[PDB]
Amino acid sequence: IAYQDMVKQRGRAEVIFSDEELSSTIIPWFIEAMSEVSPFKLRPINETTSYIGQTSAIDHMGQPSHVVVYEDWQFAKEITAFTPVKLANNSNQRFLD
Amino acid sequence: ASTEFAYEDAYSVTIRNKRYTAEVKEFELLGLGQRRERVRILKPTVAHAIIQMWYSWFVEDDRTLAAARRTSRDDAEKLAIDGRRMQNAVTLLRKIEMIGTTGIGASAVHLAQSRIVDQMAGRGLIDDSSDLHVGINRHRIRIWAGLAVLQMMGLLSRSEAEALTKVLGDSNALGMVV
Amino acid sequence: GFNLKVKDLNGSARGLTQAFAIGELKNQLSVGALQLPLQFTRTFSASMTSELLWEVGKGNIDPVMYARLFFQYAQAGGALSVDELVNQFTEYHQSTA
Repeated sequence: IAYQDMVKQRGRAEVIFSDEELSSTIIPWFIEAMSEVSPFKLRPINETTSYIGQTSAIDHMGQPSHVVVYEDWQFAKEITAFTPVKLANNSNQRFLD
Repeated sequence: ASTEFAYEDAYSVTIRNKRYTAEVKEFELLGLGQRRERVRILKPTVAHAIIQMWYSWFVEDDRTLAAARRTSRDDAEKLAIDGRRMQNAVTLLRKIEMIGTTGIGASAVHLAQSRIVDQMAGRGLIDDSSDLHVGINRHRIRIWAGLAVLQMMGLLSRSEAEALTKVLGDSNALGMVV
Repeated sequence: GFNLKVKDLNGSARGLTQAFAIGELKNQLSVGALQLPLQFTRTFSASMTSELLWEVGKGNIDPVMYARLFFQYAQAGGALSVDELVNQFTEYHQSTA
């Protein structure tokens, strides 16, 4: 999908041409860059859609009249309420009571 | 990522060709004094997104269901549409009203009535307050309380809840039903 | 020096009717025949006629005296409420201590 995004905006794809070698030896670290630091951490495609359900309405035979895709979500538990306290002026440092 | 915690709202009503209006404050809804302005609320971005799922159905449907009745000349097609419109409109009312009875919602309703009746003692006879307990005004004050409690939490934008009411009023959407 | 006519209370002084105090402002007044008994031995009242000077010590940090003063502060002239007076102290005391 990222390729699609890129090619939409760029309209071309150009290379540093340091390959065939360079980016094969240096870097896979594109992988390392992706592995540790990022919040996007790598998952099996099985375990990504675990929260999604799907349900069809129907007619007599039947083909669906109404089809609804959803994410199973849980509400609550609490709603937090606080008063911020500034320890030093000009800064965002705060205790939140 | 957080929000200033304050809310103001007012329920208005006409009784015997006379209008009384009560305004209400957040700390009053939680039954305390005086008021502490310094406190804030953590925005419930998650919870809000869920109720949105409801909201976007109601409004976007009614909107498209309206433009549907214009393009539909056929009377058999039209009698179904206005059915579905009113149908889920009452479901909305049934929902909000349900919230209107809550720790806050009922505490909300009491405050309005209290301030209205105290308003009814001075301005004239109180005896007209009998009308507040009539079927419709009672359902009226309840819905309001419902939308008001939702707003005084991160759950309802005032801009979207107003546009929610327009849906509820665009279709008459009150079966009085005894 | 408040004068009132005893026959009609609601007319003379509405404010002193018990009827008012419990929240019935309607023509209806409390029904003279109803149920259950009681006797009051004691009550909670403040003192009249007292003007006192209270020293605040070297130390000694009298935990009641301050809590007593806070009340006198909110009382003897309005400063919010003695509830709102405390959570002001917490924010000061957090921002400082």
